Amino acid sequence: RYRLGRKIGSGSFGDIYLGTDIAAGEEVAIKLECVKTKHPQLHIESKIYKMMQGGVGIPTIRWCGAEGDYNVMVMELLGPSLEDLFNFCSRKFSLKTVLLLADQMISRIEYIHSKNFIHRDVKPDNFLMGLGKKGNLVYIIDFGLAKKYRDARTHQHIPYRENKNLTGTARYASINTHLGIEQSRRDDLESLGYVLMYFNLGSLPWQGLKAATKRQKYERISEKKMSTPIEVLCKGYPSEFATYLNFCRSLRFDDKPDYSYLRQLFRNLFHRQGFSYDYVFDWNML
Ligand SMILES: COc1ccc(OC)c(-c2cc(C(=O)Nc3cc(-c4[nH]c(SC)nc4-c4ccc(F)cc4)ccn3)n(C)c2)c1
Repeated sequence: RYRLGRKIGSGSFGDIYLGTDIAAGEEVAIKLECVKTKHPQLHIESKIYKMMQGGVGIPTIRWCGAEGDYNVMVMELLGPSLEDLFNFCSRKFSLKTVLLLADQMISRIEYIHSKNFIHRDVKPDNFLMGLGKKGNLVYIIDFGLAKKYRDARTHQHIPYRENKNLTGTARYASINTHLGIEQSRRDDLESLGYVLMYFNLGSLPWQGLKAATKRQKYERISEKKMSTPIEVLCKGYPSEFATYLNFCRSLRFDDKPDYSYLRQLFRNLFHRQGFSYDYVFDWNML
C-alpha cells in the first residue's frame, strides 16, 4: 500500500524515508525498524503517537507493522524543521519569531504532559512546520525517548531516581539530566529555555568543546553549563529569558509547572515592542 522513496535521515531508533501512499495518491514519511532488532520500539512509539492524536501540532500516523524484514510506521508529510529554517535564516531569529515560537512550544509541551508523558528530547530538529495552509503551525515529532511520568488514572508521579543515563541531546539537556536525575516535566521546559536562547544567540557557550571520548564531551558540556550563570548566558537579551530559565531551575522533581505564567512572561514582552501583529515568521520574509 506504500512505495518506499529516498532516505532522508534517521530518528531516535529507526530510519526515515519519503514514500508514496498509492491508495491515497499522497506523499508520506515512513519510519522503518529492523524486525530482527535487539530492542524493538517502533510499536511502542506508535502507541504514544496514538495517545496524542488530535492535539494541536501532533502528527497523524499509521502503524502498519511488519512488511518483509521491517516494522513500518507511516506519518503525514510535514515541512522543514526549526533547525533547517534557522540555518535558512543564517542562524539568527528576530525577537518576534522567537516569541511566537515560544508561545507555540510551551503549549505543545504542556499538551504532551497533560497526556501523562515527558518528551525528553526537546531540540530544534524535533519541531517541524506544517505544509500549505498549516505552514504557520509548529508540530513536535519523535516520541522514541518519551516516558510516562504519572499514572493515567491516579496521576501518581513516578518515583525519584538517580544515576540515569543521558537520553537525548547533550546540548539542550537540563542540568539535572546531566547529573543523572530522572527526568520530569521541569526538564522538558528547561531544554526549551536553552533552545530559545540558542535561537537568540546562534550558538550556546557549551557548543564546540573538544574531547576524546563521548563521555568526556558530555562531562565538559555539563561542567560548562553548570559554571555559566543564567544571567551571563542571557546577557544582552530581555530579562524574560533569564526569568524563564530560573523558574525552570527552581521547580522540584514532581512540581507541575505554571505554564501560563511562562507564556504570560513572553506575551507581555511581546506586547511591549510595537510589532505589527501579522503572524509572519522570519523565513517567510525573505
Ligand atoms: C514542501 O515543504 C518543504 C520545504 C522544505 C523542505 O526541506 C528543507 C521540506 C522537506 C521535508 C522533509 C521531511 O523529511 N518531512 C517529514 C519528516 C518527518 C520525520 N523527521 C524525522 S527526524 C529527521 N522523523 C520523521 C518521521 C517520524 C515518524 C514517521 F512515522 C515518519 C517520519 C516526518 C514527516 N515529514 N523533506 C525530506 C524535505 C519540505
